[PDB]
Amino acid sequence: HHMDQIKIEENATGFSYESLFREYLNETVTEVWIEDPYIRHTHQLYNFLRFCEMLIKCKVKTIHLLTSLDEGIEQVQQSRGLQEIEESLRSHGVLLEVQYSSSIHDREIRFNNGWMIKIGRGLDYFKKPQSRFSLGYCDFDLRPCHETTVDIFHD
Amino acid sequence: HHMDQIKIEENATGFSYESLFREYLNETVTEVWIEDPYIRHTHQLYNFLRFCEMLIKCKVKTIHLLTSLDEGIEQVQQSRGLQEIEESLRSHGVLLEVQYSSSIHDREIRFNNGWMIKIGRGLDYFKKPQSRFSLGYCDFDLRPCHETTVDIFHD
Ligand SMILES: [Cl-]
Ligand SMILES: [Cl-]
Ligand SMILES: [Cl-]
Ligand SMILES: [Cl-]
Ligand SMILES: [Cl-]
Repeated sequence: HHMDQIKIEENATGFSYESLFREYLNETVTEVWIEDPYIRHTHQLYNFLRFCEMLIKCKVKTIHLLTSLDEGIEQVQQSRGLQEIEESLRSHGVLLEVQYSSSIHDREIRFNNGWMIKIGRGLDYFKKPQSRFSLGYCDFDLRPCHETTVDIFHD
Repeated sequence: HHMDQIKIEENATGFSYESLFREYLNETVTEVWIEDPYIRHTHQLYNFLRFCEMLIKCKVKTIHLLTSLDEGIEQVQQSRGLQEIEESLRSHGVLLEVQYSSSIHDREIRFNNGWMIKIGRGLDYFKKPQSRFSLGYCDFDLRPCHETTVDIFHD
């Protein structure tokens, strides 16, 4: 069932993952699935980390990530980054399962309460900060966004 | 008036600035003063930025920072970073006033509503993250702390 459509306008703020996922996430959620072909660059690896921080801060014990393995220069940090996130989650009693596919195109987030969130840009919807010390560098509610569509579904 | 003493134990979590300053910061606060000799290094400048993000997200219009200039070459990066924070604040309609003193030793945060918060380590009370991609790297509520005392005062 298609439940809602949220339009994130160009340069819009108030879209941290905490703000965006709020309505669909509650204490009953114990398992999460994320399909995103673009978790390779530093900022994309940190976006996934912040998504995991939100889920554990909330009773998630299992996170599944389906992504594409980087073929080039990003491969080393992508591997080191994803293994570090998995080890940090393990230390929190959380299982992270990473699967790779070069044939993935869909961007989909699924919670075991039945909610599904499809973002056009996946988790990678923020613009680069104006500077190294600009407001919104750390608090993503103050970070301007790229124009994107968020589609909400329920099982 | 000395109001309360909060002991931050070694390796304690749940101490982001948002969590720590919650009880003393409300819609009525329009002006903030911070005295901290250690707003020099990249991590200390980011600490100050996250403190400003919290105040701006509340109707704070004026922020005063009294700090110490680093004695060495690090002063170039501290001065540049502080100017970047001031320009980002300016763009948000917020005035940041930075003053430097080689004779300041006290750590004191003052809100216009009468509340005063003195942290032993100032804003710089977090431990280094376990790894580059560990939970708590971005969300400070998951970041382990150094042992410190927080003293609360009211005018
Ligand atoms: Cl976020
Ligand atoms: Cl970023
Ligand atoms: Cl913080
Ligand atoms: Cl009060
Ligand atoms: Cl840090």
